[PDB]
Amino acid sequence: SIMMQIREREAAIEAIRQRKLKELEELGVPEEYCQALQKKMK
Amino acid sequence: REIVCVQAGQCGNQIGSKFWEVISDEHGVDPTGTYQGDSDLQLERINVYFDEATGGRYVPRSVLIDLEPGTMDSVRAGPYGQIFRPDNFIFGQSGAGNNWAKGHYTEGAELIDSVLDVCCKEAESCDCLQGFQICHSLGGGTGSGMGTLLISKLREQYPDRIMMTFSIIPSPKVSDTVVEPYNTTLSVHQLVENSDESMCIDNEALYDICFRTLKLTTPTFGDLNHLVSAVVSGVTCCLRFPGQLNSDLRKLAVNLVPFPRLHFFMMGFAPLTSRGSQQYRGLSVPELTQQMFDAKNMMQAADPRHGRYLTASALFRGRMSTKEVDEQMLNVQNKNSSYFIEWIPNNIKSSVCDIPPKGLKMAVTFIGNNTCIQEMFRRVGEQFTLMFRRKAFLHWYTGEGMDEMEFTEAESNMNDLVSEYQQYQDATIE
Amino acid sequence: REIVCVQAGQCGNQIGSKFWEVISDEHGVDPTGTYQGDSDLQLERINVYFDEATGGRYVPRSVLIDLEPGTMDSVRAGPYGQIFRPDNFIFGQSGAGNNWAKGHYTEGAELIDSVLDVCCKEAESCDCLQGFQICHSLGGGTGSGMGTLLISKLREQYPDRIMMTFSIIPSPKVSDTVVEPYNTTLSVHQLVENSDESMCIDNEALYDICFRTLKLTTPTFGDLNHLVSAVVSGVTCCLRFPGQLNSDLRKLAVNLVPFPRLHFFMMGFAPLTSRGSQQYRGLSVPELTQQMFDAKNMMQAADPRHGRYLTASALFRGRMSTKEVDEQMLNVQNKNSSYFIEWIPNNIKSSVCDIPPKGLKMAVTFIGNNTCIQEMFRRVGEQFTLMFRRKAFLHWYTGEGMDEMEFTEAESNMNDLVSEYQQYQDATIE
Amino acid sequence: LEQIEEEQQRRLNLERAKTLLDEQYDEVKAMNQIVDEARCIAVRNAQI
Amino acid sequence: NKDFLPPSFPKSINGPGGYSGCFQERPYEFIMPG
Amino acid sequence: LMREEYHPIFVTDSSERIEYWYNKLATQHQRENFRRICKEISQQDPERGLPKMSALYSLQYCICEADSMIRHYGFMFSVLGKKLARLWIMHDASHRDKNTFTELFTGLQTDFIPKSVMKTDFQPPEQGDYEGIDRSHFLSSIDWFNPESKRNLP
Amino acid sequence: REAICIHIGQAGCQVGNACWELFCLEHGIQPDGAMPSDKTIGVEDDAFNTFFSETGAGKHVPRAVFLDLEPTVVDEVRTGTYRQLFHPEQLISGKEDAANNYARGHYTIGKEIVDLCLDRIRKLADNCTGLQGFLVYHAVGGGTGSGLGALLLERLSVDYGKKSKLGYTVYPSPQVSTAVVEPYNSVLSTHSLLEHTDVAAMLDNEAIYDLTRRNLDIERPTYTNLNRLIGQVVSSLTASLRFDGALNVDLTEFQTNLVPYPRIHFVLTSYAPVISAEKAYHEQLSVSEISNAVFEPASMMTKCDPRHGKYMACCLMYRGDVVPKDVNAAVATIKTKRTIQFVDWSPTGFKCGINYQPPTVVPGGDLAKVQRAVCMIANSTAIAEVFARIDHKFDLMYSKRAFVHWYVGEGMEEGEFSEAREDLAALEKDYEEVGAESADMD
Ligand SMILES: Nc1nc2c(ncn2[C@@H]2O[C@H](COP(=O)(O)OP(=O)(O)OP(=O)(O)O)[C@@H](O)[C@H]2O)c(=O)[nH]1
Ligand SMILES: Nc1nc2c(ncn2[C@@H]2O[C@H](COP(=O)(O)OP(=O)(O)O)[C@@H](O)[C@H]2O)c(=O)[nH]1
Ligand SMILES: Nc1nc2c(ncn2[C@@H]2O[C@H](COP(=O)(O)OP(=O)(O)O)[C@@H](O)[C@H]2O)c(=O)[nH]1
Ligand SMILES: [Mg+2]
Repeated sequence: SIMMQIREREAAIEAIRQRKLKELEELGVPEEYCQALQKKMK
Repeated sequence: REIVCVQAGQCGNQIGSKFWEVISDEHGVDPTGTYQGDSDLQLERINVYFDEATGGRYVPRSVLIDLEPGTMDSVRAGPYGQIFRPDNFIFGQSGAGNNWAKGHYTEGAELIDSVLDVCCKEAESCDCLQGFQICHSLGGGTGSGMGTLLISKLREQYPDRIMMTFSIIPSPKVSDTVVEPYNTTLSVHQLVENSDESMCIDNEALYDICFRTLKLTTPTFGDLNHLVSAVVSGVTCCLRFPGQLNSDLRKLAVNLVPFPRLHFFMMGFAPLTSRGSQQYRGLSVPELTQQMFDAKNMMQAADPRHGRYLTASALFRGRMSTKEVDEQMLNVQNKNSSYFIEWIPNNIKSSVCDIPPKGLKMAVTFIGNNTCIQEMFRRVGEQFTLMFRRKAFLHWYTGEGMDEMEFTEAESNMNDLVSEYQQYQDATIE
Repeated sequence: REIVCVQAGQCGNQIGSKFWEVISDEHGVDPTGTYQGDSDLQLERINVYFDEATGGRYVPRSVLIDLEPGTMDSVRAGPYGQIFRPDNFIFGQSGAGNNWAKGHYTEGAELIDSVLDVCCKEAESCDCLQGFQICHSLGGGTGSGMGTLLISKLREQYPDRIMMTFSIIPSPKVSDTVVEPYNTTLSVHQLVENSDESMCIDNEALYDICFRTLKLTTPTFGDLNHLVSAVVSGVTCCLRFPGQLNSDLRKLAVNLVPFPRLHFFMMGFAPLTSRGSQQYRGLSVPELTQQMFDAKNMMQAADPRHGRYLTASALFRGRMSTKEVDEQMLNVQNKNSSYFIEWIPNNIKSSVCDIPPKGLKMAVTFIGNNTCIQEMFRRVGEQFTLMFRRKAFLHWYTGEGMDEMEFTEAESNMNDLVSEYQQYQDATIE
Repeated sequence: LEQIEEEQQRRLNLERAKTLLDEQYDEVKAMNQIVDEARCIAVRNAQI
Repeated sequence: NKDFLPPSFPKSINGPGGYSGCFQERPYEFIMPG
Repeated sequence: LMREEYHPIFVTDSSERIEYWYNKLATQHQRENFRRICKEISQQDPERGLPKMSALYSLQYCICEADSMIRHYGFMFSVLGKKLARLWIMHDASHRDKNTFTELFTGLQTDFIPKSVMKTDFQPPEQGDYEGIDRSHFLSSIDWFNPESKRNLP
Repeated sequence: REAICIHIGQAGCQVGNACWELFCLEHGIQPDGAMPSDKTIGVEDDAFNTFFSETGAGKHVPRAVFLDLEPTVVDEVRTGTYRQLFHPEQLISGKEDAANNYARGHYTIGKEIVDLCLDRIRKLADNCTGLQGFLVYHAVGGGTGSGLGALLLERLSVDYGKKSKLGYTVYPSPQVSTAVVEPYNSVLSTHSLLEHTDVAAMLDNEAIYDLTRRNLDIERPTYTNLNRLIGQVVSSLTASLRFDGALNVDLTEFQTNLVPYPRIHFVLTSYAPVISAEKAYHEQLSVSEISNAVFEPASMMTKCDPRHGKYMACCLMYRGDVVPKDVNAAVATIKTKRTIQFVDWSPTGFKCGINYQPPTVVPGGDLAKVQRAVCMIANSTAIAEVFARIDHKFDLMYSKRAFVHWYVGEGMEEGEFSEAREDLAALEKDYEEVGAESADMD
């Protein structure tokens, strides 16, 4: 059961990954810095 | 068996927001107020901390008081803030100025009637009232002045009930406020007469808890207030869940307090351990007791090794055997016998509760009455004596109206408290 | 068992328009006069306030009097104005000038015969006549003078019936009229001899009701007159609907007035609460009883904490247990026993009526007989004595024709009323 | 329609509370740090 | 000097039978022989 | 897996629990063994006879083992499924097969919801086994007012 | 025939839960109060009558009351599995606990609830025709058990008079301890219990823990095991009322035979075939081995060593397939031993009982199934050491008035502490005089 819980937590982290990257693009970070930043986010 | 909570000042309101988050989580109440729990055991004692609204909703039995609305607006803006009853928010229009005498005498008497009307209205609705629970700092302005004012009024109006306080106290290394010794000394003077039991926590000790035990890289006040909210919700757990050996705030007081002035206690919470390490060690009673008594895990700067235990209490949550609890408390008392006061044959009370907090197999909270608390009072009295001979900042308080004899009385009474602790520490049967 | 209403002056005519709107709405009478209700319970007591005109129609048993038709034209232009009988509007050609002597003696004696002729024509048509009901202000000119004139004439002509008045009285902080103390003193002098029951309301207390309890941003006179119409229509509810414990105006008088001069009462209506707060607290008989005695919810500036209750009455509308009523009245009498006059063994009467006002599940109106009313009379008598020693505006009244001894008689009667309240407040069995 | 309004009000309130609670963890604090840095560098570039 | 205390809520039933919320709080009085 | 043909072997309203456990937290090796074991009991003889062995002690051991296992892990099994699993345990199951069956169904059954210590296997309602009670030693109070009562019968 | 059970406080209610579970399973009453209906009629039965009464539709209800000051444990009983067995009036609950204060139980809070309890007990005693005693279960270490137990036994003793009262009592263990104020409550309890009880059986949790570790193979025991063992003991003593046997034993012969002088009424308890299921199938369990077992201190359920004292009387209860001649041969062999000593004034040291019903097996239980068992109750001077050590702990606390302000605040004079402690001192002096061998002319 503990393994199931941590897997779901990691999935939630991926979801907030996508949401935060989209929000950051919405604010208006310049494209080259945004690309380098999202590359170092992995 | 229901408690009424009061949260006063910035520290009290901030800790309170996390406390009511923890309690709402424990009873499965959605932040909209709808019950969404998954066992009847959650519902059957919801009355203890919540009042019932009609359709879905539950409302939390708490009064919020502050002198500037900034904090109140912050808690209302928080994720659970809507649950609080709007008529229960009481605030003024100008600050305490970090001054005890202004906060106690000028705006205190102006606001105090409106807080008592709400507190009495909430108390008199209960079918049987258990003690009050108050969170505040002693070093502040509204915390010290309005907390002790309200404590005195509730002790006048309900002298047969229990009065319980949680209190934050100044660190030994760095001050957050310049005038901390005056506010602390006057507030402890008020508490030792008025209060029944007062708990003290040092923020420096919480930082050391976080860094050594939890190893957080970048802790925030949310973490410190989560640790505090966890223990606060834990002490009352046996009041509000079934168990093999029930306990009660009054039952704690009768077993913990040997003499009525000796009611200041130390705190710790045991199953703190990082999520990475938890895979390497299963929970068991020897592990919990060994971690539980390690001074690394105790939430005050004073260390037990300089004093002796008069009494202690341990409240266990989880499904566990009584044999291991009893024999561990015997072995620990026998092996470290010089640190336990010898004219009491067994210093530790145990209690066992069936329902642990979610995601931990077991937990214990520890309550300790130890004489090493005397060094804190001595240090505060020293700093007070340095400030008082020269009236270093005294004109603010005297301009509000206090006579200096109040300051000399409070110093003398605290010094006598230190003497009483020292005499009982070195007493012997002869 | 039918009541006849009289509305006099601007305040009386305005409150009356809202009263007859509320009553006509409660019985489902269209503003054309056609019955459109949906239960027989509405029809079976319609006679109490309405007379029947031919082919279906109902007409409301009210007499309208004013000295300048401006108000009459405003009420006639209103949404329900058409219902009123044309022959029932009586008006002159010049105003009262806010002068009691003018309103009583010069235009009063000129018009008064036509009002008595209409009231007698309406009264002699009834098969059995119950008391009269009058709405007016005491601070005005035509309201005070002609209201008390008409009261004296009706008490001469119908001494065996009941005389009931609802009356608006001057605020302690701001006057609406400069000569208020004279008009108030002379009118209260007339009422205390002539009246059987008189109701008093402070506009300042209704404003504080609106702002503190209802939190209205921009209240208007329609709201004030709705609160008044709510209490007014509540007092008569047991006259006109079935219930578990019926009550009557005479039954109210017999239980409320211990001695014949002490007949001035305070009013309140309980389920007042803002639309935002209503989600946090459900309606129940304990909640209504707890709110009902809170001085925040009382419609006079005097607060119960400065006096003692001689007697009180509560009329409940709604489906509810007698058990809850009994324990609420016992608990309030036992816990606050020092604020209740000790030589009366039970000060509160209860009554229960089946039919609540529309859109509320239940409601109660509260009537209280409290000695703190003496502070109002002392204040008015003080201001009267200050003005009279200096002849501040007396030439207007003397030019109309009043003898100066009337003012000294009225002052003496107020001083004796204050003395009687003060003696009964501090009386003891010995 | 009152039921629909009540349900949608609960849905919005619950979603707002949920997204307010999710920033109390510790990964999100470091990610706030890194977005501030990205912001700090970009504004600095414009200043030159 | 005693502030006004508004009335309290009715007491709930602790169990079937008993004098928790009745009118008469005291159950009865035991009578010693004699 | 085959959802349609597996209704009567299990209880009526447990399909969602089986689906949730199989999809979400079932390990790969665990689900391999799960479908293998489900297949191997699902084909058992509904009326297979008792095993025959040269030792009566071994026969008693096998029968009591099957009875204990079925009375234990049959929290959500049906009567036909219980019978088939009992026959498989006595006849076809090996040591590792029994261990794997227990490993699967201990996680399949459980719920991990906290419950009070008295209700936790201290005071459960016992099954129907009151037959066979030795009733020859209880006292009998004879009735003097009715000589034909069942009480007076020796 | 009939007996009435009174359960007080937390330990007494939980032991009651274990007892009534066991008594139900032995008679065969289903938890809804009925009996199976598919069996042959045969002939009717009456053994339940000692513990149950029937209404007439054949539902069963038990002769018990449950008394507690906190709601939680009785509400747990109300919501559990046996909800329909008990009459709801029988489950009596107060509002708030006695907080380890004898004064709180006795003067302030128990005084309100006690008259309802007495009215319920009266209602039970009126529905009887051969009542032959009260059984009481309580612990003397806690506040409500001490205070309300004393008050209720005093009232019962005035109202019912001569009727016998037998107590099963959990005393504070000599070094395992659970609360600080245990000595005060135990002394003050013992003062009331001295006057108003006919036999008191003493139990210590440390002994049952030792027995479950050494004899049973349980690494992590909990209160349910101990409470079920106590229930088995009570079932063994009350079996003599309920089943056929060679030598029956009514509850009044215990009281007449075990107590030599009116203050000397505290007895030791032990149980012989405490054995695990895996050992039980490797061994026969004949009479002489279990008779030898009940006298070994490894068999006792109270933490005292009888080798430091002298026995005054022993009562041995055998149940199951036992023959009187074999019990006689065993008891004569025990009597021969030199490390077993009787006071020289007690020549006929033994009482025997022989019952045919073997001990019952509980589905979740930890005892093995055995064809025979023996249970022993004995009166011995070694018990004087337990009171002396409790009194010593009292002297340690009372020398500095360590906690007295709670008791004085809740309504009790300080003098009452000294009176009770002096009465227990007199009990030690009584145990010194009664225990002195013979006498002299000078
Ligand atoms: N054998 C056994 N002993 C118990 C049990 N529960 C508590 N005890 C013991 O009894 C003593 C505590 O007494 P309690 O029954 O908790 O006291 P109480 O009757 O609840 O009195 P209050 O605390 O005022 O409510 C300690 O010595 C415990 O070890 C139990 O379930 N079984
Ligand atoms: N644990 C905790 N302590 C706090 C918090 N905020 C302030 N403090 C402490 O409280 C003291 C300041 O008191 P304060 O609340 O400002 O007093 P007030 O001005 O009367 O409200 C200092 O010791 C701070 O370190 C908080 O959120 N959590
Ligand atoms: N509550 C209420 N009070 C009113 C209303 N109209 C006037 N008043 C009050 O009555 C007093 C004035 O009396 P008024 O009716 O003008 O006397 P009149 O000139 O003789 O008719 C003042 O205190 C006003 O505030 C109204 O519609 N509602
Ligand atoms: Mg208890």
